[PDB]
Amino acid sequence: KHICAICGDRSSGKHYGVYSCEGCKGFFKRTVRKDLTYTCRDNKDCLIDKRQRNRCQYCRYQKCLAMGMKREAVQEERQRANEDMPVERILEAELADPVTNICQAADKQLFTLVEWAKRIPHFSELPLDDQVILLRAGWNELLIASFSHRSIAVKDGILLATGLHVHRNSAHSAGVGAIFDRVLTELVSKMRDMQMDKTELGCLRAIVLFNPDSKGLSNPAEVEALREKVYASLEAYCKHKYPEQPGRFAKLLLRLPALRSIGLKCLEHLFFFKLIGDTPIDTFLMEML
Amino acid sequence: KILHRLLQD
Amino acid sequence: KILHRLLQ
Amino acid sequence: AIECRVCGDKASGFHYGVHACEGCKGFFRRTIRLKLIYDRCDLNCRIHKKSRNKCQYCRFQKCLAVGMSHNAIRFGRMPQAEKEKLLAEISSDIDQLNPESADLRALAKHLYDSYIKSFPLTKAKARAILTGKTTDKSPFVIYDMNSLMMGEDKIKFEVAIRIFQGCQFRSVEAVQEITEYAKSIPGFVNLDLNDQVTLLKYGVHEIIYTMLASLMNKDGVLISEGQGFMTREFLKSLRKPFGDFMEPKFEFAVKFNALELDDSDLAIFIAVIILSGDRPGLLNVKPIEDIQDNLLQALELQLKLNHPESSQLFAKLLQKMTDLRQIVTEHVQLLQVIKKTETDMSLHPLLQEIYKDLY
DNA sequence: CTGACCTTTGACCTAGTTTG
DNA sequence: CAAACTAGGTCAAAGGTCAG
Ligand SMILES: O=C(Nc1ccc(Oc2ncccn2)cc1C(=O)O)c1ccc(Cl)cc1Cl
Ligand SMILES: CC1=C(\C=C/C(C)=C\C=C\C(C)=C\C(=O)O)C(C)(C)CCC1
Ligand SMILES: [Zn+2]
Ligand SMILES: [Zn+2]
Ligand SMILES: [Zn+2]
Ligand SMILES: [Zn+2]
Repeated sequence: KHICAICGDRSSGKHYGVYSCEGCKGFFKRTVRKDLTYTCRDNKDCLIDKRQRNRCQYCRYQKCLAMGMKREAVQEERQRANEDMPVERILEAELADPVTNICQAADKQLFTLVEWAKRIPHFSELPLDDQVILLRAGWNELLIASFSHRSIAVKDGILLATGLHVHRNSAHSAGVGAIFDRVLTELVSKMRDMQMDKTELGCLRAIVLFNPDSKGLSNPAEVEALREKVYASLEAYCKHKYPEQPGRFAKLLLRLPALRSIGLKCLEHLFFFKLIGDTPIDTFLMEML
Repeated sequence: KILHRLLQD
Repeated sequence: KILHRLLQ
Repeated sequence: AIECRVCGDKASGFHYGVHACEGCKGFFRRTIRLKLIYDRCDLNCRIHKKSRNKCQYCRFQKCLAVGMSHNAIRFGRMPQAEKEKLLAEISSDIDQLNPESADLRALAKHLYDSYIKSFPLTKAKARAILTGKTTDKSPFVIYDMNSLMMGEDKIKFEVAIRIFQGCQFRSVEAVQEITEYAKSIPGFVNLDLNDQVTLLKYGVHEIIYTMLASLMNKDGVLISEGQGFMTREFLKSLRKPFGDFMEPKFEFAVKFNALELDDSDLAIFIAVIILSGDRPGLLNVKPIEDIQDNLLQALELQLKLNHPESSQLFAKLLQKMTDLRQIVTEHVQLLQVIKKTETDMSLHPLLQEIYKDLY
């Protein structure tokens, strides 16, 4: 004895939390099931009538939300070795004015990386399109993780692969002593006091590589999938290589936040030194930015 | 480019 | 510092 | 209390020779009291609460597998509900809960309980409301600028700036609720007060989102103890700067929820966030790391069993942590550019406290 | 895509079963 | 018999199918 709170038709009862017609009921259902995303051509003010309800999907679904049509009430459609990521291979691939000093290195290592990447299992097999999207996203983090590890021995600085230290006071001079020190204690201080296994550093950089959230993926799943493997291979590698350290896998993953945080605050400076024209930069770097 | 190029093989 | 008033 | 032998969720009793859910019950009867024949299936469809109505042939199969039988309808009232009250099966309570795999199961419980008291609206009441499988009045919805007009919600004690402020409030309100929960973490009230604070100064943020992702869903967020519901579209349509504030959060929300964690877990995970030894400006760290390890050990177990089926969830869950930083650090970047090209910050002191000099 | 028409689910209530 | 429980039954609300 009711009417659809959305358009006016004869509601056949309550559907997903409101009185409504088979029409609106079923429309709300597919939008949810399929995860469609509508848009309004005109100005999100389209009237929803028993006659012109199919006039605009965006404004229609939006009214459903207004009359409180709970999307969560819609149910799921009623149908349907640990070395799949050879830890070995990973380790193998893993074997291959200061602001300028830095940059001159970044570039050198920017070409190397690709080699490292192509040498990571499954990676290459991915759609060339995705291979780019991927490298574009984490190159920042990737590079920091590497040199951050190489600097385990040094005292108050970092190495660049081309054998040139860069101690604290020196970065402070360039006016980057903070982000710098952050690198020193949120990464180096940590990795060192943990004797970070190269293989482990291998897996981490790989997990960083396989970021399924990067925008523009021909298939996120494939990537989530790939990363999840490394979670296994790496979990196993730890289960074995370090039986006395229960939560090593955990404390090893908890390195990632610090890395992203710093990585972000790093592109901060880059874009800045760039536009400013501050010191010379190289072609590959410019491409990334 | 510089990357797409290098990632062409 | 305001937090102090909460944990203390 | 007791789980269902077939699909898993809470069982309504011992039915047809086995403890099963009301759903699995009716299924079993409808089946044989009509001698039905569902299409075959070579796929050993694992039947689970979430996706149980996917395949009948398998749901019926598991039924029989666990004992569903009309030759066991054991009517009436139960004699020694204690022989079976041996903690259902004390075959773990004293056999599986060890060596120290019982403190973990106790710490979880401790945290969970402490969690229940500190936070008024858990995720359970939230998901209850959202799915309608509740009992209270449907939430009023704020979808228009008009719907807003009709907007009065009891927040404990321009238009965009008005909404944002509402946020401010709850944020503060929760920076408190969280504070308490912290005190309740084993060994927290101990560590150097200087660090204790530092750990909240940073923890709060990351905790909020987490919290605020139970109140959230693809289409909107819950407001005022969950009595109100604001659409993700309304918020997305505010004045230049303000229209984006809430998006990142919704984004994180969708991804995080895919995990399907329950309060039993957010209680442990929430803790794992505060007690972190990688915060900037910490003094004595060994003792912090010290606890975190324990909790983590707790958490992994918690999951491993609470969510048996899923895989790497634990590794995955931890992952989100790198995602929460990404937000906080960025979210702040906005707070900068905002205070700049805008007056009437009208920022609450407590927040002013925790925002001043972060990442 | 839509929605009219039609089949399952399963939260809850009736009638009947064992204890104690 | 009161207390403590469970097959069955029921009907709103879900789900699904397939002309149009
Ligand atoms: O942003 C939040 N809440 C709100 C935001 C806007 C709002 O809207 C509003 N604001 C000002 C005036 C009218 N309406 C109400 C709330 C609420 O929790 O009630 C929030 C913050 C932290 C946490 Cl833990 C949870 C929420 Cl729901
Ligand atoms: C690290 C760092 C910076 C530079 C750029 C980034 C993000 C990475 C460089 C990597 C290198 C140089 C790697 C290698 O040698 O392999 C800036 C100038 C902002 C300040 C100090 C910290
Ligand atoms: Zn309708
Ligand atoms: Zn429209
Ligand atoms: Zn069941
Ligand atoms: Zn099946």
